[PDB]
Parts: sequence; structure tokens; C-alpha cells
Amino acid sequence: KRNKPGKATGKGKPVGDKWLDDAGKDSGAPIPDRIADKLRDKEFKNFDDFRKKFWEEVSKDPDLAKQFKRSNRKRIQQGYAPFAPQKDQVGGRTTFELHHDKPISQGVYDMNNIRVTTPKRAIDI
Amino acid sequence: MELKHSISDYTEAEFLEFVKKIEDANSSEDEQQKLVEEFIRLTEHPSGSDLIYYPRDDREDSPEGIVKEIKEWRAANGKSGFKQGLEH
Repeated sequence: KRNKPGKATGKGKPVGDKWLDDAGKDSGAPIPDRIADKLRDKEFKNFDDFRKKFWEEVSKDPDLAKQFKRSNRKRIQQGYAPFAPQKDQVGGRTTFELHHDKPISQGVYDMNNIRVTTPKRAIDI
Repeated sequence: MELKHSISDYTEAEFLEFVKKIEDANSSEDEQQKLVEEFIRLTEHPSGSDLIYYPRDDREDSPEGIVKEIKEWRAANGKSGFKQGLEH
């Protein structure tokens, strides 16, 4: 399903100054509502394709960009996922990941359902 | 290349060049991940990749700041330091 193409849909959620503090929690972190507006109806070859445009939009949001230090800002500017804190990594999974809160319907592109998580939160892939 | 076995085979200047290569981030993503993995292997610092991506507020977010924290932490924990070069 992550390798299948499709159309971005949904609203996202309002987000403050400690956005990815939620990434390791039960909920994970939501797609910021304003980021959600910029991706709606775009078509994606696979979920890896959505991931790149998402982090690019995050880098262009000053309120989100400043929640990262210099090296992570350079990554998201290039569409790469930021490094997660070392304690929140799992082996070679060093970077924040995009996952789904609830079952995907017949989907993977529903931005009400997409969560940013730490590798550790999503340890059992 | 003369092979590195530990961080003590690096002069501080050589290690700063290595950290600047990482900070420059001109490599492929795969190469960048392998450079950070090697960085952690060499420093043995429990912060791991946090020295690069989640630096503490009380030093410079720069290769020089990273090398300074590694140098001070390793010395205080009775670990081997950098090779002395011809600056000494």
C-alpha cells in the first residue's frame, strides 16, 4: 500500500512550538493543518514521494523550521527527514518516519491519518 | 589511506575536517548516514548523532563546537585523546 500511487486528502491539526515532542507518544505528531493545505489533491507515485514534498513544506514554515537546529534544517530544506534524537532511533532507522494512526481504507495519503513518529514509536515494522 | 583504528589515530585538525565533511552534507544520503555511523563509532559519546543534530545550547552549533565537546567529554571520562600533530 505504501508503494501504491494515490491522491493526498484531509485537513491535519493545529500545531505549536514543540511539534515533534508528540512523535514518540501514543498519538505521534500530526500533519500541521497549514502544511496539509499545500499538499491536498497532489498525486504521488508512492509514499516515499509524499515524504519529500512534506519535509520541504516544513522547511518553508518559519515557526516549524526554527524547532530544528542547523543540521536538521539543512536536511528538511532538501526534503530529507530530520534525524530523530539518538534515544528514539532504532539501528539504521535514524530519522523521523511517516506512519498511519488508524487502518488505511480502500488511503495511505489521508493527512488526518498520517503521523510523524520516531523510529522507536514505530519499532515493530 | 593509512587506516584509522580509533579517534586517537586522528589529530584534532584531522577530526575537525571529518566533522566539517559531515556538516557540509555534500555527500549522498547513504554516504551521510555511513559518515554519522563512523562519527559515533569514533567519539564513543553517549549523545551519538545528537552532537550533530540536537546540540546543547551552551556551545557553538558548529564542527568546532562538536570537536570541543568530544575533546572535553573524552578527557573527563579517561578515554584516549587526539594524536598530537606538529602544532605541539
